[PDB]
Amino acid sequence: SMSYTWTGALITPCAAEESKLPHHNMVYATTSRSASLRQKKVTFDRLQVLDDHYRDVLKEMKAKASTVKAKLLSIEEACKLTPPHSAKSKFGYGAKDVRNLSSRAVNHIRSVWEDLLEDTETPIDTTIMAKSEVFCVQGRKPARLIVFPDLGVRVCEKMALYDVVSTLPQAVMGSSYGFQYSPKQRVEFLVNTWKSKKCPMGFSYDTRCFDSTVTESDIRVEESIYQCCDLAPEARQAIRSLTERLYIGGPLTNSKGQNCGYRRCRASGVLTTSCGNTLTCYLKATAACRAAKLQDCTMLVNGDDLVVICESAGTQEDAAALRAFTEAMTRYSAPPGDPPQPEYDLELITSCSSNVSVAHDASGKRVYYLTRDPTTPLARAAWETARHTPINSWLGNIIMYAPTLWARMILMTHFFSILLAQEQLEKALDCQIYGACYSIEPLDLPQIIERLHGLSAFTLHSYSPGEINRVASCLRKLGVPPLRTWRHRARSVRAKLLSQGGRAATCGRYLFNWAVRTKLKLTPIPAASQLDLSGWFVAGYSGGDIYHS
Ligand SMILES: COc1ccc2c(c1)C=C1Cn3c-2c(C2CCCCC2)c2ccc(cc23)C(=O)NS(=O)(=O)N(C)CCCCN(C)C1=O
Repeated sequence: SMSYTWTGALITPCAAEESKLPHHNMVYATTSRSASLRQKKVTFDRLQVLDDHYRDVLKEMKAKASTVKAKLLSIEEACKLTPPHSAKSKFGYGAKDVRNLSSRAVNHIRSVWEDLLEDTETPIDTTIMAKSEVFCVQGRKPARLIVFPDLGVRVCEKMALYDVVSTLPQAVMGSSYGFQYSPKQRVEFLVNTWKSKKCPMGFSYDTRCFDSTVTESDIRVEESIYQCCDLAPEARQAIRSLTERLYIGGPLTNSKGQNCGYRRCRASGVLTTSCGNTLTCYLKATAACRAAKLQDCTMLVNGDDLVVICESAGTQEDAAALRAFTEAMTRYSAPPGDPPQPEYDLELITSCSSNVSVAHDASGKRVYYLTRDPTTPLARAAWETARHTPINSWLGNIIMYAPTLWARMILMTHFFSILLAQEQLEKALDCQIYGACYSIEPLDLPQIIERLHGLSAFTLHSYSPGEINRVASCLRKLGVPPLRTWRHRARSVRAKLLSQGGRAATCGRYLFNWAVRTKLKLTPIPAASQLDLSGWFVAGYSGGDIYHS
């Protein structure tokens, strides 16, 4: 079974494509012009051999799934989960019509749903497009490819599966399900799991082109888990029909409506992508841990992103065991890109593109937090400054990386400076968190941050020398002014925000307290504990077309 087959029709754009900004020669956005390069990478044969460990784990997973009772969402509910700028239907209505419950949209959606009950076999058409993502040069990344069904189908997926994909992974995987954690909760789990071992070893495992390694068997095993839920009859049939007609594979159509080929692996743009990937990664890895005889494994899975922390049995012993792990994973159809390295320092493990590092609070107590190399964040921030973007990655990065030296010194200072200069401070902006779109007001940051990271996110200091160097290195490389310039700029943004009063004075006070030396005594913000953040860190939805507001 080939992950893809191709006809020769191009992966076409549907609108003009900018590759560069209008050191800025280092930043680029991917385009359909590099799609052939990606097609080559993601196209291969999958050989899969299942063993007893795999089957044991699956049954364990299904017994936990069998506690779940999932609800069918109403049309209205599913419509309201649709992002305002979601791709329009080929049937002559758009996302705004869906959210408005326009007659044509609803009647098409109802027709798609009935067709899932009435047709159990006919492959559902999908669109394949090159994704536009910004990066900094190293070699140069080709465009990722996105594969998604029509809008009417996506609304139907929600109806059948939103509650399942939102509830089941935690039911099945418990503390291992990564998307239930805010960054502080994630860091807490990572450090506690590290501290709980007598002699800890840990590694990240990077599967090469995970979506393509996902087999038809994998996707039906996934369905077998969903089917353990108590389901409405129509939900059960829709899940079965969606599985056979969409999830396992189908025809690929370009933006010009030409047939590009055929898919027999995971679609990146379906509701079940994150959940499916998570369950599948967790299944294979847990089995592989047993095959390798890894002792007292604790794992954390976020889709295809995997970290395992375990008991060390000695250096040479662990190496041997990682190799057994990787061989088992490979048998399961998940060979690695980079071979995995055993790690005896928690900070040296990168997972969800992040590592643990340490700073100190105002009292000088150690505080663990999550950080990353800031190159991509800053590149995307630069792009977003210059060109209009719907999804503001800078706002997501400030939220998720609030405690970091770079998020605070550069990102807050820069964007608050711009918002101040355009008087667009209260203006709500979309951003993605674990794949779900969120509309957020910049002036609401300080409360959001206390509730996600604690008050210590405003008082961290005495950062790691290695973290310090990575940030300063990054700035010189990208031509960004050094931290001393950002401290001068923070002081100016701070004074202005304070003088605005209201929610601006709050931002100024809490967000830029680091910039001044005679510091202010920060104490809990009232509206922070009162903030409703339900459904924020509940599940992953990359590619699932989900909007929360
Ligand atoms: C590889 O992709 C990147 C990454 C970073 C930058 C850029 C491209 C584009 C850049 C450099 N740059 C960049 C940023 C980023 C920092 C993070 C937030 C987005 C902007 C600057 C911020 C201030 C400044 C300059 C910043 C800044 O104030 N620079 S400056 O010396 O005072 N100068 C007077 C302003 C020039 C504007 C920057 N510029 C032309 C760039 O090409």
